Order: sequence, then structure tokens, then C-alpha cells
Amino acid sequence: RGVQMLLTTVGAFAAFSLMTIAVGTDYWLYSRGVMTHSGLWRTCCLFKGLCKQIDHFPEDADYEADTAEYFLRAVRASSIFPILSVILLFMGGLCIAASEFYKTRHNIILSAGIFFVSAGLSNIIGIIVYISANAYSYGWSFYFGALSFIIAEMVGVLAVHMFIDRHKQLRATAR
Amino acid sequence: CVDLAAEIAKHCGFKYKLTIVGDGKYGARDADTKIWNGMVGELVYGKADIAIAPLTITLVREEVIDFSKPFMSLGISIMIKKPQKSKPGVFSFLDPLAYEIWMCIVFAYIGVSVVLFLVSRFSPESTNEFGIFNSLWFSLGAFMRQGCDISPRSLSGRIVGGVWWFFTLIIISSYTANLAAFLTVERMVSPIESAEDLSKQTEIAYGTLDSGSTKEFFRRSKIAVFDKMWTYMRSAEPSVFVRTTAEGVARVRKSKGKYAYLLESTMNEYIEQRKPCDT
Amino acid sequence: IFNSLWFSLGAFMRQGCDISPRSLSGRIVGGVWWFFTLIIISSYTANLAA
Amino acid sequence: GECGTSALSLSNVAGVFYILVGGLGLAMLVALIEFCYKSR
Repeated sequence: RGVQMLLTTVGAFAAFSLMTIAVGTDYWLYSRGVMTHSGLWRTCCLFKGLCKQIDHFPEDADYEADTAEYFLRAVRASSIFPILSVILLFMGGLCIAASEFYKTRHNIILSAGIFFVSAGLSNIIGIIVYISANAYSYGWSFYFGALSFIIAEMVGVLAVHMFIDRHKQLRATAR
Repeated sequence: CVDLAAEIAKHCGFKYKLTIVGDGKYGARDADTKIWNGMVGELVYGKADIAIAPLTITLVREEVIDFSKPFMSLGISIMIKKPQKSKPGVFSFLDPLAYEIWMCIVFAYIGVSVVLFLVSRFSPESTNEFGIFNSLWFSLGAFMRQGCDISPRSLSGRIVGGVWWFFTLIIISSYTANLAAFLTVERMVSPIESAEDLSKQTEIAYGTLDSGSTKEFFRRSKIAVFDKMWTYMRSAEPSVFVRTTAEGVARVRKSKGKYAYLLESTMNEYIEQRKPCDT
Repeated sequence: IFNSLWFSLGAFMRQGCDISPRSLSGRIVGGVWWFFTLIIISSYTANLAA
Repeated sequence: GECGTSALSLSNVAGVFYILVGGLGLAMLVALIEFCYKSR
């Protein structure tokens, strides 16, 4: 019963704050150019102890053949997909807290569930973008981001499962 | 040489004495002076009675003293450093692609599974993928070559799973491919291992010991490749020559693979059988 | 027609299928189609490595 | 001259994901509306 609400909320704040922290730092920890870490925006050294704007997607030594550097490198730049996960998750918790009251038996829970799982898809796809463009160790809050996507996925499972539960109550009492 | 000399005194019946030469050198004729140093300085200048030591016999050395029949035949040998790659255990399995790749594979795995389940439960009487567990199971069994057990009927299920085969083909076939070409070449090829190869490179330095018959050989060589080798060694910076053999040992050991050492087969194979077994 | 086409794609890729012909004629179709699959995707997978 | 193996696939196949995997969601999305089509 209410276990759906519990797992739902703890998934919301869990994967949400986890995605935020993932945006914060600890996304890639390795030797810099000398070792440092970076979170896809600006790297911070151990001179040592300061930071620098590191998401310089263009670098002044290349060839840039045809839509490879521009399109892909730009896509990885500004971290669009993970921000898409941010907005979509925001719609997740917001629309579930909306599903608290204002009954609307069928549409809302299913909707937020859909945009929520697909939000997870945006998260994983974004991770793919990041690991891709980066071409040695990873940051820990990176694992926090992936784990956030996972817990999100399970939360969506419980979501849709609760939705079809409501369908079972309605069609059940229909006879 | 201790045991050998002992046997020689046994078969010759006399008293002897073990004496190390002061400079610790083979012996070489100082140019412009006609002066021999080292053990050659010992016998040539009447200071020693006989030499029983790892002494190379050359014509110029014959030209001043006498020699017996050689007891151990040998030749020039090349010493370098060696990379020691341990044969991995469990990791030998997941070797070919990458671990992060596998993590992404898990990602798309659980993702596809979930989405398919949404294809099942939505749109209300029940179908076969009505449960998450069976759908996940389908994803596994499709990922492997194991067979299907529950064919998705919905057009959306069929298309998603279709994409999922369009994935399993490339990913798994690729695995068998790189593993195939990976376990078919086990002969670890070295970076560079030859003399002419050292002549055709400039990254790894190489030199010999001073006051040694080796340096004489190279200076008297007429081989084009060897002439060039001498030409580089004689003027390379800093001096490619050392004072002791162990100096060359620790020199190559501490050269990070950037300095090769020339020396006869005997010492080379001997040190090669010694700890830390690194050359 | 839809289920048949699905047997087509699923037939081609390494996956098997649950339904199978029994027309004592279309068995030939599925046969030759398999025998095409083997050479095609086998050649492909063999090529992929290098 | 100054100018003169068992590769490990790392990110070449990555393209396969970030288009085809995307299509995954697409296969659902319109379908989903397609679903609420009939119920409508």
C-alpha cells in the first residue's frame, strides 16, 4: 500500500539529490595537465588547490573533419542530456507530489511514471555521451549519478506497478 | 677461475697466489705510449707469472704474450630491460573490451527490460510479459544465444526487442571477434631486439666497458653498421662507457629501457640467471 | 502478416523464434532463409575482428 | 630516419548506443499515445 508512496518519495529525493551532487564534482579523477578531478565543467587541482574552467570543448589544435568535432563535441558540451535528466526528474517529483491529491485516478501517475523512466533513459544516454567524448580513473559522484539513474528506474517500476494496481481497483470494482 | 687454477696447480705441482690487478681492467695498449695497462700490464711488465681470468684472446694480445687453447667459446651479446606482464586471472575473461562498457551494457539492459515491461502492463485479461520478472528474463535469454521462451506480441514490444537484437548481434559478435584475434597471437613481440635494429634507432642509447677488448673490436670493425655504431658511441653525450660491469647493470636497470648494454655471452647469461631477474 | 514479418526479422538475427512453419512447403522457405542467414551473418562476424 | 596490435574496443561502438538506444524510447513514445488513442 503506502510502501509505494515511501519508495516513490525516497526515490524522488534520492535520485534527484544524487543527480545534483553528480552535477557538482567527482566525475573524473585522474592525472591532469599533475593530477586533479573534474565534473565536466571545471577541473580543480590538488596552482595546486585552485580551479580552472575546464569544459573548453574547443581546443586550438585539431582538424575538425565533418560534423564530428562540432556536433558531437558540442553535444557533450554544456551537458545537455544530464540537464534534461534534471528537468525531467523535477517533473517527476513535482508531478508525483501533484498525484498526492486531485485524484484523477488514471492519467497522472502513468504520465509522471513515463516521463520519469524515460528521464532515466536520458540519464544513461547522457552518461554514454560523457564517457564517449572523453576520448586514469572515474569520479565517485559519477557512480552516484549512475546509481541515481538505477534507483530512479526501480522507482519507475514501482510507479507503473502502482498505476496498474489502480487500474485493477477500478476495473475490479467495475463489475 | 679459482677451481680451474687450483686444478692447474694440481696438474703442474707448484705454489701459487691469487692476486687481483689494481686497476681492475682487462688490459689495453695506451695509444701514443705503447704502454699496456691492467693484467696485460701485469704479465707484459713481468709483474705476474700467469693469467687465469675471463680474458678475451685477440691478435694484438697475442702479439705481446702467449696464450693457451681457449676453453670457453663465446660471442658478443646484447642486454636490455624486459617488460613483465602478469598473466591475469578472472580479468582474463573480461579482457577484450572495457569494464565501463560492461556497466553501460547493464544500463541498457535494465532500461530496455523496464521499458518493455511498460509495454506489457499499460493499456488494460493478461498477457505473458504481465510480470517484470519474466520480461527481465527475456532480456537475459535474448542477450545470450539461449532461446526465446515468450515472444512479445505487441508491435511495440516486437520493435523494441527487435532493436535489442540489432544490439546483441554487434555486441556479442564483436566480443567473440576481438577475443578470437586476441587469443591467436600469444607471441609477445619485443619493442626492439637486434644490433642492426639498435643502429636503426636513436631512442635507446648503448655503449660498452672501457679498457675492454670489446671496444677494441668495435674500433677495429669495418662493418658499415658496426662502423656507424662506433661512430655514435665514440661521441654520444654523455659517455656511453662505464668503469665497471655492475655500473652498466644498474645503468640499464635505471635507464627505463632507454639504454642498452653490450657484453659477452657469459656475463650476460649469468646475470640473466640472477635476481631480481629484471634484465 | 505482422507475425510473419516478425518471424522474418527474428529469424535473421541470431535469435530463434517460438512459432515455426508446418505447411510441408513453407518449411522450405524457412530452410533456405536460415541457410542464407548462416553465410551472411557468419561472414560478417568473422570479418568484424580485423 | 626519424619516422621509422591486439586492439581493445573502447568507444567505437558508442555510436550504436546514442542513436539506436535512443530509438528505443521513441518506439514507446508515439506507441504510448497510440495506446491512449484507442482508449480515447
